[PDB]
Amino acid sequence: DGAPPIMGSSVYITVELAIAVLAILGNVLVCWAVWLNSNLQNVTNYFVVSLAAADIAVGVLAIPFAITISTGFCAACHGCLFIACFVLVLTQSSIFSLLAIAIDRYIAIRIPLRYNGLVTGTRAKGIIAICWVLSFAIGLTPMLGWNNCGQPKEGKNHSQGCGEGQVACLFEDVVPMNYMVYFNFFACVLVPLLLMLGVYLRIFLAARRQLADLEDNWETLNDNLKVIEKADNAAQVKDALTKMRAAALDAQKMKDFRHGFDILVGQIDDALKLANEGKVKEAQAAAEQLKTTRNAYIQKYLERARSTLQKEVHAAKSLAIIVGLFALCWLPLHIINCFTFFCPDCSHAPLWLMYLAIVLSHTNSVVNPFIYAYRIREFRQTFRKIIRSH
Ligand SMILES: CC(C)CCC[C@@H](C)[C@H]1CC[C@H]2[C@@H]3CC=C4C[C@@H](O)CC[C@]4(C)[C@H]3CC[C@]12C
Ligand SMILES: CC(C)CCC[C@@H](C)[C@H]1CC[C@H]2[C@@H]3CC=C4C[C@@H](O)CC[C@]4(C)[C@H]3CC[C@]12C
Ligand SMILES: CC(C)CCC[C@@H](C)[C@H]1CC[C@H]2[C@@H]3CC=C4C[C@@H](O)CC[C@]4(C)[C@H]3CC[C@]12C
Ligand SMILES: Nc1nc(NCCc2ccc(O)cc2)nc2nc(-c3ccco3)nn12
Repeated sequence: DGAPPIMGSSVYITVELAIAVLAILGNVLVCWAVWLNSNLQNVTNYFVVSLAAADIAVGVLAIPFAITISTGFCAACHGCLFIACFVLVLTQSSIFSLLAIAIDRYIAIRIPLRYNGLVTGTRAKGIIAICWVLSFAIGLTPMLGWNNCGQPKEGKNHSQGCGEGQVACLFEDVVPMNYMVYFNFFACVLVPLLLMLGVYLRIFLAARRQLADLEDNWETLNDNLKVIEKADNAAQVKDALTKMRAAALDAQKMKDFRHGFDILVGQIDDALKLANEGKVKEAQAAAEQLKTTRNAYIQKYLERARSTLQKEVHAAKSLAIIVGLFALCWLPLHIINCFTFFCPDCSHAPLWLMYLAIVLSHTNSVVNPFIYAYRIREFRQTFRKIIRSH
C-alpha cells in the first residue's frame, strides 16, 4: 500500500542538512571577510552582511523548522504557524536587502558627488533595523489572524491522535493559499522584484548615457581643432573656439585634473582674444598648443572616467545576477502555489515536486558567496587570505 514514508523522508532530511552546512560555512566566510578587510567596509557591503545573516539563519533555524513541519507532528496551531512562517521573515529580509543594494548603486551612478553625504553608515544601520522589524511583521502576518487554525481538518487531526487545541502540523493546512499567492507572492515578492528590475535598467541607461557624453565631448574637442587648422576667416576660428570652451567647462563638472582643465580653458581664452583682434595665424598657432594639454591631461582624465564607469557596470551586472538567482530559486515554489489556488479542477502537484521546490529555494542561501568569489576581486582575495592562514 505505497512505499514507506521514512524512505523518501530520509532523502529529504539528508539533502536539507547538506544545504544547511553549506549555507552556514559560506555566509560565515562573507561576514568574516567584511569584518577583517577595510576595503569591503562600505555601505553597499553592510546590506550584503544583512543578506548573509538571513542566509546563516536559513541553515541554523529555517531548515530544522522545514524538517519538523514535514513530519506532520501534533502541535498547538500558533506554534505550528511560527515553524511554517519563520522562513518568510528571512525571505522578506532578503528582498529588502537586495532592493537597498540596487538603490545604493543607482545613487552612486546618478549623483556620485553627493553619495558620501547622503548614503552614510549610521543611516544604513537604521534602514537595516527598520527592514528586519518589517520582515517580522510581513512574514508572521498569519499569526495575527490570517490562518486556518479556526477551521481545522478534524479527520486528519483525530487520525494523527492530536489533543485539544492541537493540529497535524502541515504547511497547507495552517497557512492560507490566498495569503501565500496575493500577499506574500504578488505584493511582497513580485512587486519589489519588478522594482529592482526597473532600478537596474536605470543604472545601465545612466552609465551608457554618461559614457556616450564623455566620447561626445572628446570628439567635439578634436573635430573643432581640425576646423581651426582648415579655417581661412576670423569668424570660423571664433565659432570653433566658443564651442570648444563650452565643452571644456561642461567636462570640468584629483587637483591635477582640475588644474589641467584650467590651463585648457586659459589657452582657449588666449586664442579667442587673438581671433577677436583679427589675428588669424596667431590664433591658429595658439590653438595648436591645446594638443599638448590634450595628450598630457585631457586624455588621462577621459581614460580614468571611462574605467570607473566600466567598473560600475561590471559591479551592477554581478549584483543583478544575485537578484536573478533569487528569482530562479523562489519562483517554482511560488508558481506551484498559484496552481493550487487558481486551478481547483487541476490535480495537486506531486509530493516529490513540492519538496524539490522547497530544496531549490533553500539552495539560494548557498549561491551568493560563490558569485562574490567569482565576480568580485576584493572578496576573492580576502577569501583566499582567510582559508590559507586559518
Ligand atoms: C532564536 C533561538 C533562541 C531559537 C528559538 C527557539 C525555537 C526553536 C522555539 C521558540 C518557540 C517554539 C515553539 C512554540 C510552540 C510550539 C507548540 C508545541 O505544541 C510544539 C512545539 C512548538 C512548535 C515550539 C517549537 C520550538 C520553537 C519554534
Ligand atoms: C523556473 C521557473 C522560473 C519556471 C517555472 C516552472 C515550473 C514552476 C512549472 C512549469 C510547468 C508546471 C507544471 C505543469 C502542470 C502541472 C499539473 C497541475 O495539475 C499541477 C501543477 C503542475 C505540476 C505544474 C507545476 C509548476 C510547473 C512545474
Ligand atoms: C516572473 C513574473 C513577472 C511572471 C510570473 C507570472 C505568474 C504569476 C504566472 C505565470 C504562469 C501562470 C499560470 C499559468 C497556468 C494557470 C492555469 C489556470 O487554470 C489558472 C492560472 C494559472 C495557475 C496561472 C497563474 C499565474 C502564473 C503562475
Ligand atoms: N505550498 C507549500 N507547501 C509546503 N510544504 C508542504 C508540502 C505538502 C503539500 C501538500 C501535502 O498534501 C503534503 C505536503 N511548503 C511551502 N513553502 C511555501 C512557500 C514559502 C515561500 C513561498 O512559498 N509554499 N509551501
